[PDB]
Amino acid sequence: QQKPQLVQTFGRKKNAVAVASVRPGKGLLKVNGSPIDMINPQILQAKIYEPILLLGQQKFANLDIRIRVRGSGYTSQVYAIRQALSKGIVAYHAKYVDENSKREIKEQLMQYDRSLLVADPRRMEPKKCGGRGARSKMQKAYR
Amino acid sequence: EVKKVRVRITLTCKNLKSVEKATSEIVSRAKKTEQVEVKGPVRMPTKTLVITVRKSPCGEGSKTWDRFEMRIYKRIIDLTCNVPDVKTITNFRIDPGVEIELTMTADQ
Amino acid sequence: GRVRTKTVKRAAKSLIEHYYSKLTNDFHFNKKILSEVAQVPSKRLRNKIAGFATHLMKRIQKGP
Amino acid sequence: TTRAINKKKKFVADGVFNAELHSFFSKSLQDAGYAGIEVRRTPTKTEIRIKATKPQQVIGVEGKKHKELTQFLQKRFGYSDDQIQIWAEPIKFKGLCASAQVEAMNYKLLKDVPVRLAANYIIKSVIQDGAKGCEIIISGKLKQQRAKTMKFKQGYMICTGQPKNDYIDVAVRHVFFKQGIMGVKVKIMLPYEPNPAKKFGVKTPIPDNVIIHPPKQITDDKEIRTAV
RNA sequence: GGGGAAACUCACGAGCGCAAGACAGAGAAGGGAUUGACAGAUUGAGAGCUCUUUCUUGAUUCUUUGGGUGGUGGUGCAUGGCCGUUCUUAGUUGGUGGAGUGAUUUGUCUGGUUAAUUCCGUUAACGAACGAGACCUUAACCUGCUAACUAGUCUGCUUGUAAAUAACAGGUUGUACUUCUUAGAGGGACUAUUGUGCAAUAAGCCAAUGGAAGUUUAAGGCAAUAACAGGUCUGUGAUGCCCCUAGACGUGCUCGGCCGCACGCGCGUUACAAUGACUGGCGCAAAAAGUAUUUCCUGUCCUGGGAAGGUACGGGUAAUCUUAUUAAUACCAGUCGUGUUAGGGAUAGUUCUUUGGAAUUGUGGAUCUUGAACGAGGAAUUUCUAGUAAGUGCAAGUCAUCAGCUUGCGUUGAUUAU
Ligand SMILES: [Mg+2]
Ligand SMILES: [Mg+2]
Ligand SMILES: [Mg+2]
Ligand SMILES: [Mg+2]
Ligand SMILES: [Mg+2]
Ligand SMILES: [Mg+2]
Ligand SMILES: [Mg+2]
Ligand SMILES: [Mg+2]
Ligand SMILES: [Mg+2]
Ligand SMILES: [Mg+2]
Ligand SMILES: [Mg+2]
Ligand SMILES: [Mg+2]
Ligand SMILES: [Mg+2]
Ligand SMILES: [Mg+2]
Ligand SMILES: [Mg+2]
Ligand SMILES: [Mg+2]
Ligand SMILES: [Mg+2]
Repeated sequence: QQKPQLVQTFGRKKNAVAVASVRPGKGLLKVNGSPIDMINPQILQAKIYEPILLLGQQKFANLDIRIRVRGSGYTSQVYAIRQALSKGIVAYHAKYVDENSKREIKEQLMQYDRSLLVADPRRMEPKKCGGRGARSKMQKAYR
Repeated sequence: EVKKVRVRITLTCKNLKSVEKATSEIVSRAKKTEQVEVKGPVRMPTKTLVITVRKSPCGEGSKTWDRFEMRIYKRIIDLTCNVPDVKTITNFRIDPGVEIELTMTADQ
Repeated sequence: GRVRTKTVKRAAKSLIEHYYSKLTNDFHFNKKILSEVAQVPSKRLRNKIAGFATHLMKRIQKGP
Repeated sequence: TTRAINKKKKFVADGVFNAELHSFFSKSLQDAGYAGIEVRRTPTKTEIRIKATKPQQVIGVEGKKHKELTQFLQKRFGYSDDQIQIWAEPIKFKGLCASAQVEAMNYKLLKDVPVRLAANYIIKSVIQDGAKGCEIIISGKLKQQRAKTMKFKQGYMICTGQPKNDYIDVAVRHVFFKQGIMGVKVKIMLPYEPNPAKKFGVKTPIPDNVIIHPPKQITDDKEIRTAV
């Protein structure tokens, strides 16, 4: 079967899931089979470019990384991509490099943001009856 | 007269305990016999029927609701066998709420 | 809201009472010790008891 | 196969079948203490176990009520004679069954036997059979044209929590009088039975009970090098 | 009051039909009780309803005298059951001791502490029961376990566009695999670690660090003692008593009515625009449903400018099919330019379509028109602390058709207090 040089990490925010696969070579980032350039709301593309600029391109020119994302809505999706990418490099440096590098990129990243290696525990709240939402309730008449 | 027959066992139950009893003694029993190959328990997603009902039989003013659930657990087990072995592995007592469905695809 | 209840403190008293020689400053040890030693119907319960009992081990190390 | 039915729609239909049976049996079986019904379903058959206090009246005089019942289910659903099977199973402990006991006080109250005495008789019976605790509620006109509600407790009782659904057994009956409907609930908290060995009580202990188990001193022989 | 009522529902109203008036006593009936019905009138009505007209039919019974069914008729102050509310507040009991002749009291408390009569401690009280807690359900952690063609990954083959061991896409594949996805076992959190932080160093609180998670993790379910003549005879083949009983308050049919408008009071949808409206472009959800075989979800395909129609090819009683999609805020262009303006669309008039025997008193939907109030709201006053408010769509219940409601589901995501 010839076990590949693959590493596979996942990333999560709300209902969104990102699976990033990392293999060695000339660095690509393709999300859902397309460059980061084309990710829908333009503003938060820099969110995905963050861990890249934080680690420096030097780590990323050595690796082709492809991230498929399926999930909730645009923003959470962006955060999932973020996450998967970030802990993806870490997993690579775990298997194929020394542990030391894994450690120092871990620290490197988390000093900037912890949302990269750790998932946002928040999810939606179910709705309580007698309201238009998960707390707020039908208006009341006292007098 | 060799028969290679793929057997599909689908278990459905409103109680979980019952169905895991069934499942796990089918797996236990099938492995215990040499002619047998077991594609293991396949756990379908759990079906939850909800019925939300207003409590008071009247309009009596506070609105209270009842969240009434019925869970249906569905399992699949696959076997590589002949007829008699099947009838051997199905030979044990099962709790009442269990549905057992058997299908046979011939294989050459 | 972290105030601990009757059941838990009675429990912890007993667990130390009989077992003090077996017991450690480590929660994770004492919880397993408890589990072996006793009938505790809940994971959550056992853990609360073990934590308080640990707490009391530490309080015992200091004095009466 | 017969018809391909919605696992959801089938299962709900099975539950509704079960409930129709329970209403049918509690209604037509009203004299012998009727507790429960257990239904196994075979492609061949449908097996119904009627769990009851007085199986003898389920059968009747050489299957008068049995044959009647079996044929009732037959005409009702339509069934082959090999397709339906009815068993009656005894409840070994009558004191642990609510529906039974409420039937008991139904009976005693019909004979004009006074309230407190009857309530006491059953309660004493229930605890005599090992139930930790019991309570009875009688509501409606007792004294006068103005409704009263009388409670009788003895022993140990839980109301709130998931343990409620486990340890507490409840039944109600409507009791008929010239004056109207009066009504009666029986709550028997069952005991805790640690072994599958018997049909008793509750298999899983109250989440409250916490027990420390003091150490033992036993036989110790060592193995030591001899000295000469 | 699942109280979204076109018929039905349905109790209301106008006009018509049946008996499903059992059972017993008396008389009548076989030489006839009674049923039915062409046709002409009649009627709203092919209601034989009535009237004329006779032919059928063969005890299924008719007239009285009793009397039962049946009753969405009355009575919740006759009642069960259930359900609201005090109240999710923290309360409430008893035994044995102590105090009062006694009703009663201590227990059940000065004080800390907790969300909690939660605990600590005080202690003539000691021990206990209910309630709180425990518990249970959902959500959040596992690159470890158990496995999966009704999930996916990879591996090796291939296909297309390309110079292609590039890139992006398909199709296949296996004694392959578990990250993603199901979901079973077991872990995990105990307020953990630290703290010359506050605590009379006791319960506990606080902070920092670690942590998936430290508001009782979050959101719920359950809810003692006692009440309140709270609500419910219209949910019940649970009923007491009262009433209606053949032009009936029984069971049907036809047309209305509950939607009737000078007004008063509640929930609410939509707006008063530039953080906007409109015209394009854009492979972002979750959770629910689904066929007693053509009827239920519906995917292709075709016709129509459109709502919608074909029936041409098909799948799915469903992790297989509708679909792992088809949502809408959001984003990118472009128009429009602070004025009752395209903001805002109420109200109206033609046309077309769909559900239904039935749409008139517009069931919904489509196309042109028509375009009102409203320029951010008096006295008052509601709900709400984090994936929370708010905006934003989606489903489910209802349901042939009808969501401005309800019950849920995610998306975008705050201000301000702990
Ligand atoms: Mg909304
Ligand atoms: Mg109305
Ligand atoms: Mg009556
Ligand atoms: Mg009527
Ligand atoms: Mg006393
Ligand atoms: Mg005394
Ligand atoms: Mg005295
Ligand atoms: Mg007091
Ligand atoms: Mg005490
Ligand atoms: Mg809670
Ligand atoms: Mg009143
Ligand atoms: Mg069509
Ligand atoms: Mg759909
Ligand atoms: Mg019109
Ligand atoms: Mg309209
Ligand atoms: Mg529909
Ligand atoms: Mg409604």
